[PDB]
This record gives sequence, structure tokens and C-alpha cells, in this order.
Amino acid sequence: MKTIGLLGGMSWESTIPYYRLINEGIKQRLGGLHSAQVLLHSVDFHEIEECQRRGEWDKTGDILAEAALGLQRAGAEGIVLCTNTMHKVADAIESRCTLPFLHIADATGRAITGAGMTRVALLGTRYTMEQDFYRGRLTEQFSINCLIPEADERAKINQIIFEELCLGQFTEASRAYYAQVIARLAEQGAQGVIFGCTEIGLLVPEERSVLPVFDTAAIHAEDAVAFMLSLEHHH
Amino acid sequence: MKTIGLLGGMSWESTIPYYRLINEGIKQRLGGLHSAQVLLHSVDFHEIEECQRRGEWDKTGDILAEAALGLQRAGAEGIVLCTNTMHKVADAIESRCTLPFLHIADATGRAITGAGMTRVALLGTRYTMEQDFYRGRLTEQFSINCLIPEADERAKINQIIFEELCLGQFTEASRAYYAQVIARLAEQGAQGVIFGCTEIGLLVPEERSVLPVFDTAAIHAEDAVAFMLSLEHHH
Repeated sequence: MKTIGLLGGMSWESTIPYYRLINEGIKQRLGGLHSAQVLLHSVDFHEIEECQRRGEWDKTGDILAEAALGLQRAGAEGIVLCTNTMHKVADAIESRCTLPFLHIADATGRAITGAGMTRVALLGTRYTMEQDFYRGRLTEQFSINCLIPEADERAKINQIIFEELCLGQFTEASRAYYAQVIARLAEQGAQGVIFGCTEIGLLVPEERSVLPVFDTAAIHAEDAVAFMLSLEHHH
Repeated sequence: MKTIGLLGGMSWESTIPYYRLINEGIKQRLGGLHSAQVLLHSVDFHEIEECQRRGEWDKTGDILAEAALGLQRAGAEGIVLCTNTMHKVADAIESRCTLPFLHIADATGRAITGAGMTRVALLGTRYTMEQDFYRGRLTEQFSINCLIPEADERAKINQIIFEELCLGQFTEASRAYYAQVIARLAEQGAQGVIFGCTEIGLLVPEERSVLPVFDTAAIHAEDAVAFMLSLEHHH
């Protein structure tokens, strides 16, 4: 199998699901005691998140591209970045590291396409929801349009990510708030909902969403498994 | 902080507790959104476990020493091997990789010493329980003696590790069996019990053991945190 290189700790709480799901996918397909060949670089998220707030995106591109290179030198054969937000600097990683880069939004857009949807709600950090880098790739590459929450809702969704989810706190008050925002975007005509921060699936079970759920972490892990075993779109 | 290099996937089920506990230790000590700088190499356990059964230990030394080198080249500053069994080949890793190697049995023996114990029960794979490499280090370095289960009990403990625990199956029948073996070794005068396979703590909660528990994975993770932050015995 090919060795996958994970760029994680953004936050580490959602890196665990990547590692669990990639190992479980390999076990399911190869059987026995087979497990995944993984190289992981986990950052100190404080530095990354501080750069987000200071607008020092180029510095984060440098940190993550050097990390990807480190994993390549240890034998990684492709790169998975365990965070939607930091695909804002995917270009720096892909420019520097010659490995196949499994873009999280491409895996998600393939899933939404297969569901036959073109108008979906998008929950994530405020960067992912408000800026161009994530939604613009979905529009340009898949002709998928995203509805995002109202400005007050977005502030609260974003505060819950950084002040609770990345700290391991999964409260019913926040769960209910997310579910209410999803229901409101369903009222606005959303066909599905993208859990477009990799921590969101730790808070909101699919049964709590009135919309079909595209969990970016789970879809990205399945993408990595297909790449490692050269299956389906990676054959 | 120093970047820790984890050699894991032996099995991946117990690598998750290392990653969770090391990140939680860093969060507890630095606060905020701080998380651990981790490099992880996760193997396909099938190859390793097959080598165990074939007696191809030198081959596993080669695999793990090359992995440690890969992590060193990516910036690791010390090595943690996430498995008691594979310390049978620690010498190959330490000979080839110049990084500090945080031997799992040293962290455990320091814990047992601090508890003032000299005679403890040892549960693990049959290699760890029956051979010289693990118990002989505890005797030579800490003057700690291990009691191990009777030969039939050892066969079953070992079968449960490989046929259930490494496959994510945690059954009450097996939990109860482990707890009964611990009670019997307590009858034989054991002062504490070493969970000396890193999966055992996933099956047996401490409240189920009649003996004080030395969970090698949890102690090794605390050891790694102290090394990363240059605390206590790593200051």
C-alpha cells in the first residue's frame, strides 16, 4: 500500500478520527491485522491559530509545506491536510512538495456531486465560510454553491469551534445551536450540509441534522484510503 | 517544546491513547490552544506481527530503526516506541538513531519504584511475559521482579491481545478473564500489576483490577510529555 502523510493537530481532536478511519478502512479492505502505513506531522495548533488571527497566512504555508517535505523525506507518498481552514494555503504545500495532494474540498465536492446536489449549506470557521478559497474551489470545480449562516450565527459557530470543540468540550447547548442553524439553512433551500470544519462531526451526530451530512473529515479519510490502496478515483 | 517521534501502529488501537494523552498533557501544562509537536510513523502491523511469529526479529529491528531515522530527518528530537513487545529490538533502534530513546520499561520501572514495589504481576504478549528482554531490564535496572501467569493463562491472555484487542473487540468475557488472572496473581503476592501490552488498558479499567495498575501506555505518554517540556526526570 502507499504510505499517506497526514498534516494534523489542527486541532488534534479531529486528527484522531482521520487516524481511526484510515486504519479502519485498511482493516476492512485487507483483513487480518493489516493497518495503515501513516506518517503524521501534528503541529502545535496555538502557533497556527494565532497566525490565522494575525493574517500571517504565508507563515502557515511555510510551516505546513516544510512539514509536508519532512513527511515526504520519511517516505510519504501523498499528502492529506486535516483541516478545511488551512486549505487557504494549499498552494504553498503543493508548490513545494511534489507528492500528490489530496485536496479536502475535491473529496467533498466529489461526494456532493454523487449526491446530485448543487446548493448546500456550509458550516466551518469564519475563514472557510466567508472567504473565497474554499467556496470558490467548489464553484469553479464542481459548480456547487454554498449557503452560509447569518453573520451572528457565523460568529457563534466559529467561537464554538475554537473555544469548545478544539478544547474537547462538546456541549448540548452548542450541539442544539448547530442543529438550529442547519434547520434554518434547510428552510432557505439547502439540499445538504457540509461539516466544513473537521471538528464539527465530533459535536453534531448526523441524526441531529435535518439535512444530509457531508462530513469533510470522514470523506477525506475515505479518499486517503482509496489513494493508499489505488481504488476507485485513485485507481 | 521538543518534537516527539512516535513509532506506532502496534497496534494502532493503542497508538490513539498515546496521541490523546500527549496532546492532553501539553494542553494541561501550556494552556490555551497549545498542542503537542508529534511526528508519528504507524506501521502495517501485519508485517510486524507476522515477523514476531516467524522469529524474524532482526527484520523488525530494521523496519523500526529506519522508521526512527525517517522521523529524525523530519525533526523528531526523541523516540517513543508504542509497544512493549517490540522493545525486544530497542537495541537496533538506539544503535542506528542517535535521538534520545525513551525506553518504555524505564518509564514503567520509575513508576513502580516510586510506588515502593519490588514484586509485580506482568501481563503482556507471550514474548514480553516469557522472554528475558523486558523482565531482565526491570531486574537489572530497578531490582523489580515480575510474576507472570500460568502457561494456560498466558496463552489465553496472548490470544485475546491479538485476536480481540488489536482488532478493536473489548469483550466482558475477556475483561473478566483478565481480572480473574490479576486476582490470582494478587493471591500469589503481587503488589501491583503491569499492563505490559499497550492494548490491555483499553480492555481492563483500573476499577476492575484488584491490584494497583501500571498502565505502560499512560506512563510512557507522561514520560514523553516530560521529555518534550524538559520537566522532572527530563529537566
